[PDB]
Amino acid sequence: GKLSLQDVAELIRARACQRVVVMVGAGISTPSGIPDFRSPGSGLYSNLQQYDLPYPEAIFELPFFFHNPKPFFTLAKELYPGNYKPNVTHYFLRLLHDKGLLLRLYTQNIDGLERVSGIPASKLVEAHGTFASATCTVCQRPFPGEDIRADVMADRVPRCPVCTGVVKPDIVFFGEPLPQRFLLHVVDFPMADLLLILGTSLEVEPFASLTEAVRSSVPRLLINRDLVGPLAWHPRSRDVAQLGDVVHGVESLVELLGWTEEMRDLVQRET
Amino acid sequence: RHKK
Ligand SMILES: NC(=O)c1ccc[n+]([C@@H]2O[C@H](COP(=O)([O-])OP(=O)(O)OC[C@H]3O[C@@H](n4cnc5c(N)ncnc54)[C@H](O)[C@@H]3O)[C@@H](O)[C@H]2O)c1
Ligand SMILES: CCCCc1oc2ccccc2c1C(=O)c1cc(I)c(OCCN(CC)CC)c(I)c1
Ligand SMILES: *Nc1ccc2c(C)cc(=O)oc2c1
Ligand SMILES: [Mg+2]
Ligand SMILES: [Zn+2]
Repeated sequence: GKLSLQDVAELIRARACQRVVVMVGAGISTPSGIPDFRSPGSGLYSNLQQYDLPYPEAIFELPFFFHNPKPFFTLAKELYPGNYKPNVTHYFLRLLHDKGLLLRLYTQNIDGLERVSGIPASKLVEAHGTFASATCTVCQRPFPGEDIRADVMADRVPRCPVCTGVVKPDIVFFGEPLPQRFLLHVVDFPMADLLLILGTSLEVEPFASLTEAVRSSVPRLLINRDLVGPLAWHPRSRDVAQLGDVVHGVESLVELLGWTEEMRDLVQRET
Repeated sequence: RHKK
């Protein structure tokens, strides 16, 4: 493509692109060590095989939860903020925000580590939910995650203190309508002057289509193993694909921008 | 519209 990786660095450096919307998947969490529940071999698939789970989709299936929610609360426990660090790929993003460049961070993830990298609540669109806030699956009463963290860590299934319903974190489950925060896509995507897709496979809709809601003057960037999604069916005149490992692409990109030392110090500060 |  006429546009390289440096070009995308230089535009940012010169401060041409100042409101970068970023679309992140599970590609950035791999090197934090987030074990894939599905993967017949990961750290969490072995513990959930003793548990009642026919297919991996079952955990975020609402019906199946009501029969047996403990594999969700065994997952959640394994994910509850404290287990895992963020890596370079988050601290890069946080540095966008620190440098007044991040418009919005749309994320598929549920591991909480964007916020851990010190991004505010407002800059995020946790598309498949969060392990921050809860909501009772009968009376709908909202609770702080702390309330219902005490129960998960102890091997108790949380239940609403008023109505006794099983209190469920605000993870989105297969079928559930996406958080009202998602509605921001309407404003952010046509209001973006840089698209940055960090480690996501782009299979599922809607999340993919939003790649096209940007404006055709706008460059779309993709750091990922391979060229997937609506870049791989409808590329455009300003697309670039850092095709390879996500981390090293983030390490090259950082360098071509000239945020080595500030990346070097940030990460030293935060950890 | 936008469900998971
Ligand atoms: N971190 C998390 O919280 C987490 C982890 C797994 C799944 N999920 C959930 O399940 C769904 C998964 O969708 P998704 O598209 O975000 O993830 P996905 O697993 O469907 O796709 C991730 C993509 O990133 C790439 N990738 C992974 N590790 C990489 C590495 N080291 N270098 C380069 N590329 C790498 C993969 O090749 C893949 O294309 C979402 O709904 C999400 O909420 C969340
Ligand atoms: C290739 C992955 C093995 C599991 C698998 O292969 C299929 C081939 C055709 C149809 C379905 C599957 C299938 C599943 O059972 C399957 C895979 C996915 I990806 C899938 O979508 C949900 C994927 N993911 C959230 C993005 C759940 C972890 C669903 I529902 C079922
Ligand atoms: N978000 C979402 C929820 C449920 C799905 C099913 C059951 C199948 C599918 O192919 O995609 C889905 C997506
Ligand atoms: Mg309670
Ligand atoms: Zn209740």
